Amino acid sequence: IQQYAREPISLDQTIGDEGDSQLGDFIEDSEAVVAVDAVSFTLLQDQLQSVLETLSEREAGVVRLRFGLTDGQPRTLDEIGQVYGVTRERIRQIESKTMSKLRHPSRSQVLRDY
Amino acid sequence: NSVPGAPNRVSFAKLREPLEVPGLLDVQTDSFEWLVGSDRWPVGGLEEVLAELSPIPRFDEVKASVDECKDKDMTYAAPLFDFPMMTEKGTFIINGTERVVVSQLVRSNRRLRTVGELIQNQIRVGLSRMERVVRERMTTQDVEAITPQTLINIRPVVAAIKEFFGTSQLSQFMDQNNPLSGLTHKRRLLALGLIGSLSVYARVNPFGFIETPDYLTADEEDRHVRQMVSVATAMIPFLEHDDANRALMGANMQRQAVPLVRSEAPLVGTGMELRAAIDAGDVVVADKTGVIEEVSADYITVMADDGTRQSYRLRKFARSNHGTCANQRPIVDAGQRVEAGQVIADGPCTQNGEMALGKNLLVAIMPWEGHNYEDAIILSNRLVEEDVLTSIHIEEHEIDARDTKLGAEEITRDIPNVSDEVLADLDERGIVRIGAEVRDGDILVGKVTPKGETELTPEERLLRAIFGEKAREVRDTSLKVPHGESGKVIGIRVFSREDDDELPAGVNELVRVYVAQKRKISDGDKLAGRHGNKGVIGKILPVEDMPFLPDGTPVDIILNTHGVPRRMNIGQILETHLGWVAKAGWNIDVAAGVPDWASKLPEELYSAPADSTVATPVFDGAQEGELAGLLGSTLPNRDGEVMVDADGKSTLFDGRSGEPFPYPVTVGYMYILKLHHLVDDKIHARSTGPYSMITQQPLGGKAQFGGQRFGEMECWAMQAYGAAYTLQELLTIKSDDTVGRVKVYEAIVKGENIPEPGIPESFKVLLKELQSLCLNVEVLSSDGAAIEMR
DNA sequence: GCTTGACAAAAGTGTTAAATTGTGCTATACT
Repeated sequence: IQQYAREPISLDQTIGDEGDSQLGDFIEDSEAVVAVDAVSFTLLQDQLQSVLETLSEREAGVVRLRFGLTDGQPRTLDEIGQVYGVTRERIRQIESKTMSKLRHPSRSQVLRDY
Repeated sequence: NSVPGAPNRVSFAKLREPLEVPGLLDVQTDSFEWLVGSDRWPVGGLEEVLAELSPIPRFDEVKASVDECKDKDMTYAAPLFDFPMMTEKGTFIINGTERVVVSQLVRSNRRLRTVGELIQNQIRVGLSRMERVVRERMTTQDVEAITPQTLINIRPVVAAIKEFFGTSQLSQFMDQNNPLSGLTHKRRLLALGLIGSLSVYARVNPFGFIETPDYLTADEEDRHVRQMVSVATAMIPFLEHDDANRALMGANMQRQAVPLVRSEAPLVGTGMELRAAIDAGDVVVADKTGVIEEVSADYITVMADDGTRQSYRLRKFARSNHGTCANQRPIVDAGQRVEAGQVIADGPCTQNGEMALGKNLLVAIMPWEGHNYEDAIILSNRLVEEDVLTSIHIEEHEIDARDTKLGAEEITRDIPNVSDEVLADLDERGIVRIGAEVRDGDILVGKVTPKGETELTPEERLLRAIFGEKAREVRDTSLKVPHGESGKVIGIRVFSREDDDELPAGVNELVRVYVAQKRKISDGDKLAGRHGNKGVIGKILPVEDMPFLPDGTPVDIILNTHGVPRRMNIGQILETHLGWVAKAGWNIDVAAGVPDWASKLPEELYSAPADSTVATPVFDGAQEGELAGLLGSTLPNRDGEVMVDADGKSTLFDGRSGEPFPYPVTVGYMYILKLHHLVDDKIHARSTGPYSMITQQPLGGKAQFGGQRFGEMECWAMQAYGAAYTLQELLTIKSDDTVGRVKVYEAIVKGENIPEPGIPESFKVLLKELQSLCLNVEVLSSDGAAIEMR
């Protein structure tokens, strides 16, 4: 109840105390893009794309759809199997072998730093 | 003088004892004794206020101790029916912070209102406002149900008092980086020319009329026919010869010094240092005559002859308001007799009972190859090796765990994404362990807050599955040491809701970290003497390649002569010669001569040993002629030989070439101070950091990373040069371009050319502001004729 | 290389109980 009863303060209020800078311009926008990350993120995409080129064509397609890298939408095993015309169980079996292949040190050491 | 613990400092003053030298802190106390109607303090001020409104009285012992309130962040107060109280230093504790209420001057010759009357007048507003509701309360009802409690909610009374100490121009945070600063913050006078401090021997009268020593009333001046000096001003030796403006400037710089680890006392001072130190309150004074029983760094206890027993806990490495250290030292030993009012332990900036705001250094007044150019100064590397100008600074850090909209904040060692090396300095709870070393960006306290829905990016999760690190459901909110700070962890204060601990609604736990650092005197810091001379430390030369006396005795610092020409500051040169006199000792040649210059002198000052202290009270100190004679008698150094002539000069040997400096140079000992603001605190740099919310312009909050601000005047200069691109770059892609700033960062890393700037977010917001005002602004392109920023 | 069925966890979906929320109302007389 005592949290509910709190009333807000004025951003337009000046808290400069020798300097006349209002409270408003002191709030850090947390959603604003981090400059370094949007670049390292574009470099991670590139690093992943190349890492997938080692996998099989069918193989890369499954991992993409399962996480939705290409269409931004994850897919259930049933959904993935329907596009490839196979059972939903087989789709599960494929992912496992390719996660252990991606766990192979050659493809991973680069990604651990990321 | 006339004090048991007082050391031996010879005085030149040709006149007798000044006066009572009244207790400097009394002004703040006497007003409070009246306002509270203390027995020691005739109708009391507290009793008077009620009499006025009566009709249309006691306080219980203080809740907690001063030490307890500053620790628990509560207010030192005594309930009245909680009424804040005043301590022995004439200060208040309001929410854990030590505060002082300045005395207003409100004329109608002028009259000042002391703190007591100030707090009284604030009471009346609460009584009238509280009584205004009483009338409405006692009128709105049937009657005979009315009781005094139901009729009176004391909210207006308490609110006015709490609202006075805070958000009031008279009540100010106690300025304390040295005992002098805090002493002069008290006794400072204010007007609605506006600001000034009180006279030394000034004694306010019952109402608040300044009385000058018997004391004379302001109006009494018309009837019948050193007092002009303040406390800070009365400590400047040779004050008469320096200009009045330079004096005030020199006083301000005395209350600007910082406490040094060693706190050596001034070699050439005035009589005020002793009385000024003990009155400040930061020194330990024996209450009753007796003898000590046991002495440990923690406490001192004295076994009085009377049979009673008193003890004193010594503040050790306590952080001041501005981060200065408040360490006390014991000066007495076991089996030592002591007297009432005698000094037992040394405060921060005191030695043996007198204010030690700086150190005594060997000075040469030659311009040393432009390194001491125009205000700067050069020091010997000795001052670093020997920790003479080294001072400790303490910073406090705070972080709390409370209930959140989504969940509950939780602080723990477990962090979402970290290596075990950053946690290598954390304990179970996740707070840094005592005695650990912390660099910039290290973790002090490990805290975490709920987070969701996460909706993590696909490229993020694919790595999550590859490496098998489960994406945690909470986000990291952990305390890290700010950018550009480093030191050891002194202590931790943990407040947890689980057990006890009244932490405000919502908060579930609090932990404060105390970090302190030894600060070696560094090039860039500010030094200054008591005469107003101040400059940055331009360079620090190795002790070897330093101008040194024929002894091979290197000089500490080298001061330039250029400030002197018609800028009078003459006194600074006098304490330099008197400094060499006091350090070397002297024996006048009075056997048959009894030179005429010493005729006015007192006896037995004729002879003094090496390293003796000297006191020249301001407006009657050592006179000019006597100083010359003292330089004639200037006993040798270890093997009989003379280092300073009767001109205060000597042939210095350039420690880098080996050849002597062709001319005799003025050398001596001067008392200089390390000033408050240091390079470490003042240096700032930023490449990229936080950005404000409303306006995308950069801002530095936690982990300073603040951005320098490019004003209009700077833009004027940039335009004057004709540099169109540099100007556009500063105002668009370095400040406001939400898309540009990130693009240029990407460009720099790739090494590709810098991109083309966009539209400053400031201007975009400008259009919306005009539109919000019912003004239809149209961009009006040459071809499309109408554009939306998007 | 892949599919089947058994199966359990998980996510929807409908059905109900609890809570929260919004509106009306209070008759000595009182401007």
